[PDB]
Amino acid sequence: SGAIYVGNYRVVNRHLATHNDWANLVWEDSSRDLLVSSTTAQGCDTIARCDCQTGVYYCSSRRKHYPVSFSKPSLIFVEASEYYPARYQSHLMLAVGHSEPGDCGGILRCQHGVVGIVSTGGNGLVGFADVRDLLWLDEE
Ligand SMILES: [Zn+2]
Repeated sequence: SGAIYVGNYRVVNRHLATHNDWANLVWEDSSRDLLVSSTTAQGCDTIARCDCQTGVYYCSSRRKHYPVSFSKPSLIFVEASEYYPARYQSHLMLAVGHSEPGDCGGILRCQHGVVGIVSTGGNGLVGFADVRDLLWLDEE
């Protein structure tokens, strides 16, 4: 589990979105596994605006933050998980690391702020849903 709180936005994995998230929906995209809902309270997370490929992510299944190199946000074939079939997922970045379903929502951060959240796992890779192209999170 986990979310990003930026401005009056809450960013979660689409597959973990709550009724309240859907009842306050701003934007959602199944192909990215992202959903954004509106918040009453100001969030303080800063979204990275950069093309970093090194950062640190939180892995709830190990109670650890791991430094990782990660790939460029891309359209990748993801094998079936407990929450999605085998499919193509867009705006996805991979690293070598541990990721189990419960780890979805863990933050990947770089020197510029939050890069994205854990979205995929398996076969020794961790996949992150990028948010750095969502420039509107910074405004409105
Ligand atoms: Zn960065």
